[PDB]
Amino acid sequence: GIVEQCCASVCSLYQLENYCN
Amino acid sequence: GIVEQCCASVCSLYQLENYCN
Amino acid sequence: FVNQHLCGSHLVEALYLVCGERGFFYTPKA
Amino acid sequence: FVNQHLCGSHLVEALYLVCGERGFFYTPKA
Repeated sequence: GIVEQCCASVCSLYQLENYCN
Repeated sequence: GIVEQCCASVCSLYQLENYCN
Repeated sequence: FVNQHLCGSHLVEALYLVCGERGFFYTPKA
Repeated sequence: FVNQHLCGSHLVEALYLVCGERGFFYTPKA
């Protein structure tokens, strides 16, 4: 999930936007 | 929604917790 | 920190602290 | 600000700024 992708690894805009409503 | 209840008006724990997963 | 007007990042920050490992949803349009 | 390790409040803060009026969901267990 987001923690594995953005905290444990380097985040991206592409991935961040997957969590916008 | 949350803005009306917690930003435009005074928030509460009870209400805040309604938005926890 | 909760029993006040909370807007924008302030609101998001309160949700983060209260909800903890649960996480939360921030739906300002809904 | 996005292309780095973002944890906790830092992550929540990035979501807030990117997502804007859409809002977001923060699901750290999922």
